[PDB]
Amino acid sequence: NFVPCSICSNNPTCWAICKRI
Amino acid sequence: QVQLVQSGPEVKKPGASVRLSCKASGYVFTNYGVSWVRQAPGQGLEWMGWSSPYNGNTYYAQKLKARVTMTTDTSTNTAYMELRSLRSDDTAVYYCGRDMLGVVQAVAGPFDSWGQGTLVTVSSASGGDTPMTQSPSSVSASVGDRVTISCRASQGISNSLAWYQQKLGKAPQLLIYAASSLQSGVPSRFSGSGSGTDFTLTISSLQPEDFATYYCQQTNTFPFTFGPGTKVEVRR
Repeated sequence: NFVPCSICSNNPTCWAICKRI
Repeated sequence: QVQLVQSGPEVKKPGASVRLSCKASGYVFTNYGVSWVRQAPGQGLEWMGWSSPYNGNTYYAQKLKARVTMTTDTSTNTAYMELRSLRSDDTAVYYCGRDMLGVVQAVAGPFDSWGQGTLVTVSSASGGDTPMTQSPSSVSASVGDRVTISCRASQGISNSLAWYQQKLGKAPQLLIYAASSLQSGVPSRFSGSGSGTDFTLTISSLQPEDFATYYCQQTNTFPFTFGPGTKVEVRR
């Protein structure tokens, strides 16, 4: 599984590691 | 040695677009974020957004999201920022910066290296979820004095607080990150304290090179936001 960028909100760590779709 | 070189100055009429470039050298480009901050003449610093050379992800400040695009080219180590639908209030020096090394690859954060800035002038046609404050806005001091500047975050930011020095006509320089960690190469007379909402920068014994404007910056959540600046002036 992976972290989708659609849920990253305002979190910079999430935005650095998420996958875009 | 880390270098960011930005493209030359631009003069544009309102409604036009501009594309700026920032060439990186002296480091592994894909291990660090590249971000953009602008400064209107005589005003403070405004964070525009972040880009990852590692995976192409971006985040733009909501104020600008509709009109801005940031990209990176890892074959040429070059970052790009396009700003569209220009208006008069877009006149500013635009800086690229290297987000410092973080817990995950190329994460946004304080800038440990700055480009030299690109002036974009928009020709005349007439004539921020966590706001930050600083006190005092101006203070005068003598060489040898202790100078203490306050920063306040409108919401708790834990220790995600950086301090910068900006001398007249130059890009800012990072002094303190994580509230109290002294950046490499910065003299020990600079020290930072605080956590939560109230922070301080103190200079134990002011030196002639220390007259400058000082900015705080929260990096707890996007959009990153700067305090309005404190000018430390020579006593009249």
